[PDB]
Amino acid sequence: SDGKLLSLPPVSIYSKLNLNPNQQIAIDSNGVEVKVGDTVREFTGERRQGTILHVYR
Amino acid sequence: ELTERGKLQIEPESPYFDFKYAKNRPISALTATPDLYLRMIQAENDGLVNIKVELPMLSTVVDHFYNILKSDGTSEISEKWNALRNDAWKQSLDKLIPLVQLNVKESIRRDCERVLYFQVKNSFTKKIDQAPYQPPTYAKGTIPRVLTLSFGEGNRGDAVLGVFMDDSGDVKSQIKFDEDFQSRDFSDSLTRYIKSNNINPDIIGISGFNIHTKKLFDKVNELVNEERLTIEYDNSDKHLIRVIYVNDETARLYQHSSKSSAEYPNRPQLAKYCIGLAKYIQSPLLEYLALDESMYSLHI
Amino acid sequence: NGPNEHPGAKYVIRDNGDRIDLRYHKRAGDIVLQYGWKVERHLMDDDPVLFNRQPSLHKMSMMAHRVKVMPYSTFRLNLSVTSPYNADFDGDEMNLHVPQSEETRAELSQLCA
Amino acid sequence: NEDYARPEWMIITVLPVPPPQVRPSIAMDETTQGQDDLTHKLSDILKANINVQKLEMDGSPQHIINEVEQLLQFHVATYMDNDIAGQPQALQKSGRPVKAIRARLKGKEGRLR
Amino acid sequence: RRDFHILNEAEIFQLLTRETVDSFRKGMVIPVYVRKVESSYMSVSTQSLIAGNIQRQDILEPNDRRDPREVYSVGQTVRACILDVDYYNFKCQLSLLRQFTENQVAGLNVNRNPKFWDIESENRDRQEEIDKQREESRESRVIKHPFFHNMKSKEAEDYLAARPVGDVVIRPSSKGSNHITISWKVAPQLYQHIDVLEENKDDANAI
Amino acid sequence: LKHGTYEKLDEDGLIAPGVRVSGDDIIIGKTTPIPPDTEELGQRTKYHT
DNA sequence: GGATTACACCCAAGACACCAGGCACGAGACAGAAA
RNA sequence: UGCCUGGUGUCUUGGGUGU
DNA sequence: TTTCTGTCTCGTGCCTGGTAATCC
Ligand SMILES: [Mg+2]
Repeated sequence: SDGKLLSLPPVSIYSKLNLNPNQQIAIDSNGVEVKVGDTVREFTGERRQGTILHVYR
Repeated sequence: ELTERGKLQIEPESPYFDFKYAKNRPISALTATPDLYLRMIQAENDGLVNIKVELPMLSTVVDHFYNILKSDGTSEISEKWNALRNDAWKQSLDKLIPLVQLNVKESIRRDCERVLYFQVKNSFTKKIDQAPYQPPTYAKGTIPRVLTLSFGEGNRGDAVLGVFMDDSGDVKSQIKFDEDFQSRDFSDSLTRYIKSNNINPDIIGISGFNIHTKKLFDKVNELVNEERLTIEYDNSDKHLIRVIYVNDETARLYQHSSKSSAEYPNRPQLAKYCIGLAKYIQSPLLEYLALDESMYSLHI
Repeated sequence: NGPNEHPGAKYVIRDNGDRIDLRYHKRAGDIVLQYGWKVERHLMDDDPVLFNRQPSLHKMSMMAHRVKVMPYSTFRLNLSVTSPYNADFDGDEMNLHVPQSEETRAELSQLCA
Repeated sequence: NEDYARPEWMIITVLPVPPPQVRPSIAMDETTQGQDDLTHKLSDILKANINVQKLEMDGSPQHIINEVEQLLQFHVATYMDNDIAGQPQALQKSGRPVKAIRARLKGKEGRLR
Repeated sequence: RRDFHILNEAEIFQLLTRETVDSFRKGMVIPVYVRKVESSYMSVSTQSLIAGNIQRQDILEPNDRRDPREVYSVGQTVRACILDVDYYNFKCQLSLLRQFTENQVAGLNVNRNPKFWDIESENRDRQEEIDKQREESRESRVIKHPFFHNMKSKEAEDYLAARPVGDVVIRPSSKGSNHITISWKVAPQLYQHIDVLEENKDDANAI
Repeated sequence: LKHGTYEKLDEDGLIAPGVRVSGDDIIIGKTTPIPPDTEELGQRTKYHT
């Protein structure tokens, strides 16, 4: 989530974060709910866009 | 200083936002906060920011060295000589400044790295410094018989697994509770397992992956308080068997390690997790040793 | 209106290609349509459809008609077109094919009508 | 053609084994699934190949070698064409002839038509 | 070695919810999920299974007199601000008032002392990015009419110069797509531009 | 399971006469045994057999 | 000798690797034997 | 708060429907 | 007859191979 890259053995990883749709929820700047796979565009900065892969915090 | 990449990428949520516009930060105070300087260096290496070291009294040193070097003549020839000397001195300063800046930067980097190394060493030592749980009416260092109960998640369809290990460190019996943990049947079966089979565990450990485990912990504590399940003491206020939460980084890593699979080829993953919890309670140091390489991935 | 009320729709297809089934959606009223999406609406009046009877001996055995939705369970034809189809109403059956694109709809309405 | 159709390629020295998509298995009932005809024919061909390899290295009566190699030739030939006039067809355990690859492509129900 | 270490309330909370006490405390905004709507309160669930509740004073704005059920329904997640945290019982109270969910922007406690912080640079960058936000795009208008011509004011006047008195040309107006400038030749080398305001427009290019 | 409804079946898995049925409804309930998986790990008897 | 003989559609009903024989693991019963 | 499922043999044969 | 037990019979299990025109 920080933006860095790491290399670790498969054993060292804790576990997959299995999250239900009731847990993986995203809200945009305006407050409209955005779900998995939707396309959003960055409001500022590079103003890039893409499809959501996973939502965390 | 900030590059265009720094001008665009340093967001209010990014960890680099703490020094987006820092200025005139004292060097002597940096050693007390090594992580700030390390993060500044990391941001610099990303092509976002530029770290600059400057002296408020640089002009004072330049003027003093010029006064030492300059001639005292007043003729126009002496004026030309002094001008040539001063210009060469300024060029020498221009050449010299970057090397001194780099040397000072490397010195501060080494100091901060050593400070953070010592800090991490102390944190790890604090993490791994804990003797095994001492049951009452026993001397310190005695290995207690332990019982671990866990169900993992608590979704509809989550049975509670129980694993008991003696002081010898060898698994004695594993049991499944297939009824609901809130039913009277669950409590009765757990009481029968605790009492009838002469298991007599010295401490009971409870752990899980979410907040659902809290209800199990409360239910177990209520059961212990209700049935007066006092510890058996080898031959009189008999003491109750303690029920606590257990830290489970080593257990989580052990449930995925192939060492457990070789040790227990016909056991479920939750059984391996409970065994890891029990071994951690028996001896945290040996469990931390069992991590081998994965210990370096722990949040220290 | 949903997939059970005429006029209605069966699916909503997003730009990425995902299909939203309106039978199993609990929040059909909470769907907003964006430009470029596709709605698999029901067959409506004046939709060109290809109509066919076997054996197809000549090219007048496949002709494009305009849809008119009617009760009861039989296809209905003006009786003048029973000659090219070689059809009568003693039990014959005929095939209907629905175009699925603007290009194909234009071809049917401009060539096979 | 030197590049594309060289005459010695008309003799099979290595056989390509098609993926299971070409020879899918069917679940006859809720428990037992049925291997396809091509799968059984390939199993027979591979058994004959193993038999030839085993016989060659151990001991070589020419009569036995001729018999086994002729069996392998028969299996490979019937795997691709089971209507060779002048010799009996390969039969399944149920008595029906094997559906060779050539039979898949011809007729009204073949691939092309 | 020291005796066995017993986890406390903060450690148990961090172990169970995998959320630190710093990242989950007063004055934080989280996208909680509505689980039950009632007239006097709303029961919501956070991402980390932490059950929350809001008393009726905060689901709806103090000025509004609507009903909680009409505005918010089950499955409609909304932003909420943490007011209190029961770490032992994993219970929290939230507020939907915009004074928390919106005004809380600079939630970091970074010391902005001018001696060690360049406030002027951050402010200047802030108006730079705000002006960038103000920046937009515009395009030309296309209208189909026999007497409509996409010409400038001087271009329209020159086009009407070769024409006798009274001929009329129509061009887009500078006051917006909802306005139309009509240029007609009053006299030789004399032209009048008249602005026409459009109402009930079907489209920008439409009439 | 089939997408139809099983609520019209009796205790013995057979529908009773006099019951109105529609398309895709289940009129005969039959199950075949399957070797259980490793779900006995932590499933409270709620594992598909 | 080889190849091919109209188009489309509906429904129902009967068959689809079986087996036998030689090799292994575990168990148990009824008879041995000391006392 | 207890919470919802789309996945359907094959090969033969026989009797039929419309030309 | 009481008691410890042997050791080979035998239940349960399984591997794996035998076995109708016409026409060119
Ligand atoms: Mg007829």
